[PDB]
Amino acid sequence: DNIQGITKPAIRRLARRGGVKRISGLIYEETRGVLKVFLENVIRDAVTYTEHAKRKTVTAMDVVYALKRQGRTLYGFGG
Amino acid sequence: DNIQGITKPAIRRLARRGGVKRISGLIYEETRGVLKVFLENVIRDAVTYTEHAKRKTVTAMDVVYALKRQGRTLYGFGG
Amino acid sequence: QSRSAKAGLTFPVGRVHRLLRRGNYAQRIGSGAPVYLTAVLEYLAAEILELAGNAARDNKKTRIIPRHLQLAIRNDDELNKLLGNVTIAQGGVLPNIHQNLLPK
Amino acid sequence: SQSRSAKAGLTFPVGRVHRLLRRGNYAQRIGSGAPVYLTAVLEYLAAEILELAGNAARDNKKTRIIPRHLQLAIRNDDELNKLLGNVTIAQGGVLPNIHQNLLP
Amino acid sequence: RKETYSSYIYKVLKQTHPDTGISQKSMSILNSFVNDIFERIATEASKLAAYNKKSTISAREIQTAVRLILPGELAKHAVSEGTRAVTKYSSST
Amino acid sequence: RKETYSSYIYKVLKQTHPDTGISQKSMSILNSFVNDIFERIATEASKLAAYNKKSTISAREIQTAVRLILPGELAKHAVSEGTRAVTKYSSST
Amino acid sequence: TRRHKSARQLISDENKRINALLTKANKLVPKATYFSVEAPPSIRP
Amino acid sequence: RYKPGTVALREIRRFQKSTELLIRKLPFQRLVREIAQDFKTDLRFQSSAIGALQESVEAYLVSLFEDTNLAAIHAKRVTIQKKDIKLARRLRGER
DNA sequence: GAGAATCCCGGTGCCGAGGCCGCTCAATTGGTCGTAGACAGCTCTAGCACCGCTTAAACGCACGTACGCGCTGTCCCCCGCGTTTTAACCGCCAAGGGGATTACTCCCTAG
DNA sequence: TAGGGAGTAATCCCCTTGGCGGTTAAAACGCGGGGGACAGCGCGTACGTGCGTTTAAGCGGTGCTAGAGCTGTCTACGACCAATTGAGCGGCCTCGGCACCGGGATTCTC
Repeated sequence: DNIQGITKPAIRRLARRGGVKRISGLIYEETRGVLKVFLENVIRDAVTYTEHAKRKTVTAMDVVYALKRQGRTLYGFGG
Repeated sequence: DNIQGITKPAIRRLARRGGVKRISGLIYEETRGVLKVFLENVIRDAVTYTEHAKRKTVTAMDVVYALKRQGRTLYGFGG
Repeated sequence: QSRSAKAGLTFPVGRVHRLLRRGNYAQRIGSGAPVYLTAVLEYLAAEILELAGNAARDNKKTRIIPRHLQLAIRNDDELNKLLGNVTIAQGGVLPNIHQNLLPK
Repeated sequence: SQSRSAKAGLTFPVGRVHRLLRRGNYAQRIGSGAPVYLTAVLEYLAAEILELAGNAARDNKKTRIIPRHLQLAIRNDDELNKLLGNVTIAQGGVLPNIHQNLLP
Repeated sequence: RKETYSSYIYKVLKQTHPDTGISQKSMSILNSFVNDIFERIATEASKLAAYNKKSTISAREIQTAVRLILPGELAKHAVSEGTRAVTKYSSST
Repeated sequence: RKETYSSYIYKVLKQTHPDTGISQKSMSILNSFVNDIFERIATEASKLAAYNKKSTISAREIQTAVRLILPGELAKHAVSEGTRAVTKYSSST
Repeated sequence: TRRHKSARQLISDENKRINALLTKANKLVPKATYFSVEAPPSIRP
Repeated sequence: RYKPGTVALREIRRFQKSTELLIRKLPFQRLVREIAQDFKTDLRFQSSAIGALQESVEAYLVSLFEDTNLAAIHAKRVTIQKKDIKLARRLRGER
């Protein structure tokens, strides 16, 4: 129930926002896996960024500059 | 006759370095178009670089920055 | 009288000049660079503003919403591959349906 | 008297990278541990690449270092390929790979 | 203490579309956009001047930057606009 | 006085593979690779210095940038060797 | 009204006062200060 | 004699086994000049710049042949087609 | 032709959008000067043209078979919907953690 | 050497964390079923394979000279310090456009 916070209607909605029509009944686990690796990359970079700043909470500024390092830059939450 | 000045068995040689067994007959001219737009996008930047260099000769530095900037950096010729 | 009014613009050429001075990009910076940069930024801001406006008029709203300028930057090709690697806030995706997904 | 490279036990220069950091306008103030840290990192990276290149050159049973051996060492290693997954190589070639079904 | 570009895009919005209104999230996304464009142009000019064997920044490095990083039609439009602005500024001597 | 790293990587190749030679194209590969790593690490350290209102680059910023650039086993070995070199240099008494 | 004067700089101004007095006396011998009371390092490994 | 498919494996091994250039130099130099004179006329070019262009298009084309062959196996086929090339170009990102 | 299910239209509650004001710290004006840049002058590396010659390769063409592509039956596995379970959302007061800012000595680094 | 950015302690107070509990829309389970995956099949056509003819790819020879590169001199541009004033940021306040909401027109669907 740890990874099970995200669920079948959530990734059904996400696949529907991908414009797909028919999904498979066990595409569940590899989507959960790529979910996990994307978050652990992003918050590993955010944790290093906030570690060097002596800031032991993770701020929004750190994660948007983590994405801008990663080449997936976000607009609206600072920059 | 310079757009197909590079030839079709040379395209086969580059393809069979690339590990494809059978190739179509209709892929030569589209690979020529891909090649043409690739060198267009390269020497546009290279000719802007040599235009700002107050030079008429395109050197190795201008072309090597031109592919450095597009995320295709190349070693050895940058000396 | 400010230098922006001397050159006939509404953007702070002294502020952009100090922002490029204390950024250690160079040790000596000429004076044509801030007026040129503030002119380019004025033109680009005016351009994205008018695409936001004409994306706002057809969507029966007199307020600009990030969705409307999302369609403005997804509908014009030049701004599309000018800003292809960026992602924007709660604007979603422009609608498109591929034809074999369309039945009958 | 004597150089700082032997003081820190390195073969790469320290004053050279201190100079290259100085007028490279990264910042207007540079600490003393910065060139020795950069020097040690460059030491380790060059030593690792030279180790793998020498192993590939010996693996070819040929007494010089040819860029085919550099390509073999770069792509055979896992995280060296991850670090260098962007850079194209000069006169290196392509690692031999055939997909499984093409074998009859 | 916080720094932004509010009133200038406000008066540009009023002089261009005088019956439109801006949300604060919109205020933020074009502030992010203008800071990104500033950072891109300035780092291009810095790399160009540093690796062009020169010590200063002038109009030539930045006109190469606006000719080079962004697509050509609005690039030459911005080049024409900025040359008009710099001739206006040099005329008022 | 065109400046290059040829002698230094000649010796650190010579302390482990004595009967081996380098080609000139390969010589250029190692030179360009060293310069590229230097440029990447230094611009990340400068970006991280400009992160924290800090006008000085020290060893801590470069350690954080090394931990950001490299993959993990290379990162831990690089910070181990660099820390040993820094402690060698600092205790010069 | 006094400054805070935390414990790290009390040692600093104390030994700077001691050094000033000793340099005045050189141009004498301490008996019992805060730094002579401190235990020496051990001689066994 | 050989069955059709064994000598193809032999030459694909020979082409992956070597490191020589596979594009004729003079048509490439002519192509570079004719594709550069529209931007700027009466230009001069460096030989190692032509070599850099050579190795760049060689690396780009062989990587393009990897992922278009991956598109070929993905559609349960052997021969590549034009839609495989368009799929590889779209999934790479560019247009 | 039934049956939802979006789109339209009128009414209403509401909260950020825009306008206004106090005032600070930053833009501008002004003069000094070391010096980077313009700019003419000059050496000579190297890029362009090209005459002709061997031939590998490019081009062309015939033969045929693995293979692209249309057809098809069949297992089945997701789709759609109803019910039930569950936790997400929301109001919201509260303790205090921990940056933000401030003050200030000093080692640290430019010159 | 010497100026100053950084180290460091204090201290204000913003925001984040916990947690009642109540709701209710959203998730979970299940079950009929039908449009699609997928294995098999077969026409044929497009491209592998091999051989003869053709072309200008590669060499290399060298002359001409364009301009890349370097040097000295002049100078005009930009850092640098100082005085100073209003542009522009923090904060406060009225209100209107869009969020919400409900009745009913209306238009895909089977």
